[PDB]
Amino acid sequence: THSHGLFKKLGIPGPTPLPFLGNILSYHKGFCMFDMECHKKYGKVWGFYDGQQPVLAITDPDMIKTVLVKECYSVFTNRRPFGPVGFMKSAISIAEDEEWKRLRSLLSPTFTSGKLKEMVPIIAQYGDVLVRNLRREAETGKPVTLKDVFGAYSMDVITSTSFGVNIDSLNNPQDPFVENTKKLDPFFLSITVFPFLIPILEVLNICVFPREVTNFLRKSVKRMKESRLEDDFLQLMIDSQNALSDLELVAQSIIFIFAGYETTSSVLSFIMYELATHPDVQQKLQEEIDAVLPNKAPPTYDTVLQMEYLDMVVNETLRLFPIAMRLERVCKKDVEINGMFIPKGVVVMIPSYALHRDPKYWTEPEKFLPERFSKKNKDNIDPYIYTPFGSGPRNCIGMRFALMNMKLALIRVLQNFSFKPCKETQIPLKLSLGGLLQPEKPVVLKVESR
Ligand code: HEM
Ligand SMILES: CC(C)c1nc(CN(C)C(=O)N[C@@H](C(=O)N[C@@H](C)CC[C@H](C)NC(=O)OCc2cncs2)C(C)C)cs1
Ligand SMILES: CC(C)c1nc(CN(C)C(=O)N[C@@H](C(=O)N[C@@H](C)CC[C@H](C)NC(=O)OCc2cncs2)C(C)C)cs1
Repeated sequence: THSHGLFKKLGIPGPTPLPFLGNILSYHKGFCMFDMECHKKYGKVWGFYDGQQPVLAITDPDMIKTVLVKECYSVFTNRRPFGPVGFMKSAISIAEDEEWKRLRSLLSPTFTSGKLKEMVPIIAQYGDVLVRNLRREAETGKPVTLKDVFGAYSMDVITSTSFGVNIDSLNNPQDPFVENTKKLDPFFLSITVFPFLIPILEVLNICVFPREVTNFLRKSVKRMKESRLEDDFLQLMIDSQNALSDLELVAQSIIFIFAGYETTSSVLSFIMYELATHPDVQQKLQEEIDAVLPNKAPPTYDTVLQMEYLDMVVNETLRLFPIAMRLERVCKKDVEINGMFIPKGVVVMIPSYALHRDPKYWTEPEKFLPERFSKKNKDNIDPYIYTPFGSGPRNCIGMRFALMNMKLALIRVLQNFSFKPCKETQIPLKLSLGGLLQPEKPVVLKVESR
């Protein structure tokens, strides 16, 4: 509590904290409404308390670039330590300082022109299977849960690539793999307040995903490595096992497996929601696709980057729904950035969801307006207000892979389907309150052959 004076003594505005809890009860809205409202109410910069942890929100495009780009290596290197993680301490996105840079540059040779282009023929094989699955159940003519169908696609595409293991989640509605992956939670509430508990859970072996999902992979990612040793990602980590170790290999894998599944299916669900409620945009895209890939022609690496309107659509959706509600860097030593002292131990927070919807930088910002991304308007958009993939050395390592993957899936779907809203379809869309940005009710849409 003694810490609740920090932003008072520093002269920084904010909702005043309750003992122990901090500003926690404000998240009853949801982490996105809280932030939005705080922006409006306190202007450019403010402080709040995650239980006992001070978090300084910043909005200045300059000050943002300083902490994300210019001052990353020296002072803003790490994210918040977030729960009981155990061996997942070694995962890239969870690692800190030295073990990070090592892991980061050991893995960033993975998503590069070369690699990407090499993943295309494999990923585009599961585009074809997405078309099939959609068609079998458009016959039904009954609302389709996009997330399901997108999920199974997402699934097949990461495994098959980063490893080289086609797992066929698609001829298989029934699946030994996805079960383990995806698994009003008072658990993160009790830690996010009381972090003095955290080392206790570590000793007890209690981890944020059971000795069921990991004990699965422990041996399973062990499984995918072994058969290989006879006659990419899984590859490049074996370059380093001659210095990437046993569980270090497995922990990168889970981080990838998750990101590549969960994020990729949510955005693609959100986009199709958009296209369906904006049939004009859906048409314009379906033309561009048809103009670029004529005769139902299969999408390729170079044809994807040719597609300007598609990129506009992806971007505009990501403006409205940035699956990561905020970016964060823990300040590791005292600092004076753009005339603002920030004490050691503060968590600096960039509120991506809110800035993406700010009057100041977006005219009619609730409206889905892909045209705000055309070559004409493109350059009037600050790269520190628009941050769906974060920025600087700790940005999203999977960006390029994510975009192309989504687009490949978008292309084939549109080059053979139309999507309209029906009864169950939630209009307008309502985001769920929790950690990740999700639609509270699933995206269900009617699908028709072309
Ligand atoms: C559209 C889907 C995706 C969105 C919106 C997205 C967004 C992000 C954002 C905003 C960050 C944090 C940037 C920062 O903190 O400065 C991030 C970090 C990261 N993402 Fe992505 N991401 C997506 C897909 C992926 C994919 C496909 C992978 C890899 C397969 C991936 C792996 C990572 C990793 C490892 C980090 C931590 C990087 C580090 O600390 O070095 N995410 N993601
Ligand atoms: C307790 C039992 C019933 C279960 N709860 C769940 C909840 N669930 C679906 C889930 O996997 N969430 C878990 C979880 O780890 N959630 C938090 C901490 C995620 C952290 C944040 C949101 N990061 C994050 O994932 O950002 C997305 C990315 C962008 N680029 C690469 S990844 C937790 C609640 C088990 C599944 S099974
Ligand atoms: C706590 C209460 C309010 C609840 N929230 C939820 C939902 N929730 C926590 C959630 O959105 N979880 C989602 C989720 O993020 N999944 C988990 C598995 C991600 C865990 C991974 C290992 N997190 C992780 O470490 O990502 C690294 C990054 C952090 N920031 C940018 S990248 C899940 C539905 C896919 C259910 S109950």
